[PDB]
Amino acid sequence: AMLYPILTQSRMLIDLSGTWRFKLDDGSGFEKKWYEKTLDDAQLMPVPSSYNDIKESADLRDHYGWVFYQRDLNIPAYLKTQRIVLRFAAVTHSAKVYVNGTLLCEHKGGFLPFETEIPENLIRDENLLTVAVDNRIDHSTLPVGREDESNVLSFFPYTPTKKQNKPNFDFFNYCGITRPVKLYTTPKDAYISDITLTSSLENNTARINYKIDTKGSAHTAIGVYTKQGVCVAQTENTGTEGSLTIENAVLWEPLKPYLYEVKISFGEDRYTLPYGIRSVAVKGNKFLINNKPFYFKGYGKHEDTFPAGRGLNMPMNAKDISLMKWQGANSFRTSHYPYSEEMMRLCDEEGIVVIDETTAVGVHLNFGKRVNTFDPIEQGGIRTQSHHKEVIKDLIARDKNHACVVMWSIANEADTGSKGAYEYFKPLFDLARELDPQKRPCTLVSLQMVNYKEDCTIKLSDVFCLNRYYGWYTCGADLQAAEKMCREELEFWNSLGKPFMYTEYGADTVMGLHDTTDSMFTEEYQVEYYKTNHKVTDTLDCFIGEQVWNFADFATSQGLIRVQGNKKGLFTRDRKPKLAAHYFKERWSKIPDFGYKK
Amino acid sequence: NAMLYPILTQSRMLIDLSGTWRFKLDDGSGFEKKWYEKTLDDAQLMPVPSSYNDIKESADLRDHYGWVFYQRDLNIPAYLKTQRIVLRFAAVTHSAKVYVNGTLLCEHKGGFLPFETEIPENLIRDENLLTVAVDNRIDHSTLPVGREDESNVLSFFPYTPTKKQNKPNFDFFNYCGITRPVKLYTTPKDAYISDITLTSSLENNTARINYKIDTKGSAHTAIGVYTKQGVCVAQTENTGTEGSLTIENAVLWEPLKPYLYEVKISFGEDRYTLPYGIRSVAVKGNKFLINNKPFYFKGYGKHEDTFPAGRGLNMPMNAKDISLMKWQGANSFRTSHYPYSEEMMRLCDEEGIVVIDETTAVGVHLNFRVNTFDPIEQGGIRTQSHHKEVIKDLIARDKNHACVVMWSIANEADTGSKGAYEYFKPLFDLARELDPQKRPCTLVSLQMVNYKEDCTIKLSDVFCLNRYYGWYTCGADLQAAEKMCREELEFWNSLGKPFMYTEYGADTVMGLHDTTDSMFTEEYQVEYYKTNHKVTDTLDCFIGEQVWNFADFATSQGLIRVQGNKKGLFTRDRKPKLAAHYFKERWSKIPDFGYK
Ligand SMILES: O=C(O)c1cn(C2CC2)c2cc(N3C=CN([C@@H]4O[C@H](C(=O)O)[C@@H](O)[C@H](O)[C@H]4O)CC3)c(F)cc2c1=O
Ligand SMILES: O=C(O)c1cn(C2CC2)c2cc(N3C=CN([C@@H]4O[C@H](C(=O)O)[C@@H](O)[C@H](O)[C@H]4O)CC3)c(F)cc2c1=O
Repeated sequence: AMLYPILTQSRMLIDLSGTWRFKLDDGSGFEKKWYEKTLDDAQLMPVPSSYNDIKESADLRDHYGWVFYQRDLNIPAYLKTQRIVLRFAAVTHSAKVYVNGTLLCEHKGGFLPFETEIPENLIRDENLLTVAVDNRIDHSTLPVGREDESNVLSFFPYTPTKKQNKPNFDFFNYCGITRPVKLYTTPKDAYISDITLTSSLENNTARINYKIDTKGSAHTAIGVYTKQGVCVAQTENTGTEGSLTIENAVLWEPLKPYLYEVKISFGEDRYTLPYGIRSVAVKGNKFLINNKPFYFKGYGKHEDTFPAGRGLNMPMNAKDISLMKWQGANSFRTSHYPYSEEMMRLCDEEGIVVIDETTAVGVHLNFGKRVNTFDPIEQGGIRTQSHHKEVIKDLIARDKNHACVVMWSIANEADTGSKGAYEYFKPLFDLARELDPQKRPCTLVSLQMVNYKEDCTIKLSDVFCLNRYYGWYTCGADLQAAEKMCREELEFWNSLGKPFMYTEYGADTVMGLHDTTDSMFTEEYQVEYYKTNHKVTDTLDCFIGEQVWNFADFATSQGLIRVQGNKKGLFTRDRKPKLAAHYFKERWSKIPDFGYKK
Repeated sequence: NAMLYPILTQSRMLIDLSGTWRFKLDDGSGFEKKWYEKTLDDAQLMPVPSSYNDIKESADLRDHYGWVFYQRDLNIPAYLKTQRIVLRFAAVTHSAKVYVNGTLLCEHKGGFLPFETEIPENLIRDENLLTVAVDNRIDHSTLPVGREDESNVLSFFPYTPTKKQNKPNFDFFNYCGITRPVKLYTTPKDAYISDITLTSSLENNTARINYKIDTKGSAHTAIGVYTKQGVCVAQTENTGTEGSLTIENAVLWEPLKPYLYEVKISFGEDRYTLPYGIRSVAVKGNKFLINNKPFYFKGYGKHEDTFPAGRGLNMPMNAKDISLMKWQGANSFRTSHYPYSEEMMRLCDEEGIVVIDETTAVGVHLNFRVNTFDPIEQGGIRTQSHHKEVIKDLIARDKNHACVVMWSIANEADTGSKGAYEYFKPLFDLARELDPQKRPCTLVSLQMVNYKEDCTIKLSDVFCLNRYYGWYTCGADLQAAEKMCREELEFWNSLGKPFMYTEYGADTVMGLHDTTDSMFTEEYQVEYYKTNHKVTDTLDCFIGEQVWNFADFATSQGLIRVQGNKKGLFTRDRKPKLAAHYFKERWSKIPDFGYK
């Protein structure tokens, strides 16, 4: 369980972000136990941030292995009366946390939070907090790294100077303490550890079913307040499970959010949770939000800004939401990893719909004998399923109460058209459906493949989410051919009668390149590419959404097809609109959020 | 007045209140209707810390005139009330009124320096609302100065504006809001440290730290000095308020080779740790001496300016900017044209970057017929009183920084006109009185036809010149620029005191090129700098070069501003122009010490 740390009448919240000490591992940092003493001959590194782009050093940017972060932690002794917790919102990719040279916890997985109590007996007058951070990726990590020194994106072979991470995905491997580190407290004896809300609409009355997980013995009380502060439901001494009702409930709607304040108390412990009331259901070829047929308009994003890389950037989060409202979007996907809680909470407050995605990109070993992706671990297949289950558990545990989250994406462009794929994914879908109290739709995001009718998403998903590049990776500069090949395939998907959508489609576009005559990489070609795709999708009644690749240009590994990163953004990396951004502002201004295809 | 940087200690809580706050533009009725007494209704959400102007896509927000209201909930543990509870605002631009529940706690004027207020415990209810009203208006009484007609500082045909707008008397965009973090911190109620003053004495081959510890209440004082590894190298218990400690084996703080001791102070239960670099600064003859060695400034005037936060604290960019300056071979910058965040100052102490620390005094000029320094009752500028408070507050905040080597009293005031000396004499006197280290003081000189009457000559320890030979004069005639540059700078050189460029540059749009001198091109920017250097490299009293600017930055709109000021060596997103590589090469051949 992972409630978002907040300041309450019972909970201290102390942010440890700022300038920390930082040192690259030279192969001896664990042997010489650097975590037992002040880091020596070190740099300084801002926290939170990815550390790859902060300096000017290729050796820093392309480091392979561990680094050590460290700061002093001199906390008031008064807090020893409370329970003291160190919360790491995200550390990419794996972490070992030491206080005063004692290992307190380890974590695997770069994009979900973890915490540990500091034992009171470990706290001195002055303390050292050391975080060791591993950036290595392989066939057992999510995201998947290649183990063969080849590039996912050479014409003549060469021996690399140093060993480097080789991503099996198309985005730069930004690592470090990506999101805030905070110290918080709760009472020692009795405290709230999790909160689970679900809702049901009976005419204009909402029934909110709650389960409040707690530690210790005390009495649980829950209260529901309007934005303006009026109590509208209250029940006392309810224990763990229970329900309550709101008369004339204001529903949470895309672009028209409404959040109630849910105040929980358990003994001395107090926690407030914002909560929007809304329903999600797939019915026929319809994606129903509040029982109305939704049409997705938006993007796959990345958490990517300069110079922090993947690091939390709160002004840019507000800027990006403001740009999506300017453009007329209503939704995005968290490609390809869970985003910060601060973004998710802002989406709840601003009314932006989210497809929440796990970290499972690169689950594909065929993107001295040939190997199948989903062969036995013994026979060389991918080793990600056990961690994949943990990521699903933790993602839903973190984000289950968000009104903005309407669909879970189990993986991006895994090898779903090969043998064994169904056997790998069926337990993960079953896991997602078992653990989400709201029972939201589940999808996997489908790689473009020649044997698309063989994609196991057909057996598993509530919505078929397709990544397709008709006019870019195929039919490049032949948009007539693109239109015919797009129609041939999408008519197949449309004939299945279930809702389907684009979760990626686009064309690399360098701002400032132009031509009136179709030419790839120009601003005009981006627009023509999209016009050609919309000629097809606009005629298909099961096509219920368009999310472009990408919201904005972002950093990737180096390669002959990556023009200083991925250039498929509608916006540049500094959020400036290309021609196609204005095209979509016009297009989305004429398409309603509901009832476009009714 | 005393403004210790808030830190987490054994006796002090530190609660950061940054995040998403509610935000509402005032419509003229915000105070009349007492908006601060309830939740803001029909409000937006705004990140804190940040400037608010560029977060949305609204021109009316960006160009808003007057007040806005920020607000958040503040539900804190009651056991905090056993401590002294303090609300610290690191910066609110330009003026603030702070309310807790219905109650006005404080009001502040000056948009770039911290202020704080105790929260009386009788006011803290179970649930609390914190409201901050922020005024963005500028006039002849604010620093920085706003114009009080419809004039733009940057028009061919006259027109009536749709709405009233601030008219800056300065070349940067009027970014406003809760610029820097808002934090809640605590100290012991009954005995606590209010200020710490440290100075260094290097005479007789013996390095000593002199301390003076300001307290409230009655208790015993102790001070210890610790190396970076944590070895105690001097300590004394039950000490007086003032005293000295000898540091054997002292390592000096040097430009690009920082060393910071940790100075831990105890007073009763209170504990405060202050990083401290030991170094000397002095002007002797025509030399700027750091640790008794002749320094040559290499660097920039900067701005706090990033997209989309505007003036807002951006700590990843701070670290990126220092990395770029070390990559380029710079050793210094000036806080143009306002105090920067404490986070930047502290990072500069850590990284060995030398800082010229400047007040908010830009626009002190009414004639870019009433003269600037006429009597206030005849229309003269009305800033002198606030100018003293800013100097007091700036020195109180930054006095212990080793990186700060020089105070800049104003940028481009009307210092060649009648009355300037009398306006500035008390301010120089004040800065010298208040700085325990007695660092050099200057004002940054506007380019001016009667430069021999610049009152900087009568006041300043270092003459700091803003000159644009080859841009605002002699544009595209660099041979004439060289001659005009040499004529004036030989005058300055003949005075025998240290002098330097604090600004020089040429607007340069990345991607515009020409092998033949053409303004706005990347090549012209290089040639502009080559021409100036042809002259400055021959003048033995010229002890420093700070370009205008480190990076492109936002300004008001006008016919000569190409989406802001384009004189950066880097772009707004920190990419090097041709001239940035030119300077990396040049500054790699110029030593920090002993160039001239
Ligand atoms: O996708 C990859 O990996 C490779 C791709 N291409 C493509 C043709 C670009 C390679 C080409 C190779 N030839 C290399 C040099 N030729 C000269 O070079 C100029 C240029 O290419 O700039 C042309 O303009 C000149 O006309 C021509 O004389 C071109 C072709 C090659 F050896 C390897 C690759 C790859 O490995
Ligand atoms: O349209 C024109 O003809 C002129 C226009 N302007 C104004 C800026 C519109 C002039 C301004 C002059 N001063 C104004 C600012 N001083 C420093 O210059 C930087 C910069 O301007 O780049 C600013 O950013 C720094 O903050 C500031 O310290 C330089 C001297 C001048 F001498 C001549 C002109 C013109 O001639």
